[PDB]
Amino acid sequence: DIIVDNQGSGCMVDRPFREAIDTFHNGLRQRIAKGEAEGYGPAREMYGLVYDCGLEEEARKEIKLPGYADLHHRGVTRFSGDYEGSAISALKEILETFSADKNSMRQVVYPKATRFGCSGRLRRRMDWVCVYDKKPKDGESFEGGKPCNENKDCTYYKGSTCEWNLCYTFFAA
Ligand SMILES: [Ca+2]
Repeated sequence: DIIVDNQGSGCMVDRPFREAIDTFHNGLRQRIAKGEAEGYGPAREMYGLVYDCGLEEEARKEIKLPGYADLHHRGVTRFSGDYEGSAISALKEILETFSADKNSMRQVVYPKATRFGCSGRLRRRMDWVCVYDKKPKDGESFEGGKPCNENKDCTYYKGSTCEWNLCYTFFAA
């Protein structure tokens, strides 16, 4: 399981923060796909999120003007925390805490999202948002299909590569 990057240089965020948030996201999705994440239910077709520097730049605009991403019909998640130590270890922890927000995690785990980008600002407090290309609806079922072994197994979107039992596509629009 390795990060998949598209773009660019709206990627302003230091690699370790990016990879931390991406591994948190896709680590969870891959487990849910294999039906083996305590609390998330049966196996299903799951797309990996592509890390997208364009969506990271959108996340940047959403931090400095909330409401922006909704205008472009995007999913958004937010997480913050007061902290004192190393910035990076603060974030590792915040994500743990984040991962207990049933509401937030619906966007994080939505099987039909295919790309996202996050951004953060330090104020000690850190604030992050991630922007997602697809936003679920309230009550929308996430179950469906099977975890993929080969490309044929991916059905939600055209031209998907199955890897690490996650489906990837660069064209979901
Ligand atoms: Ca393969």
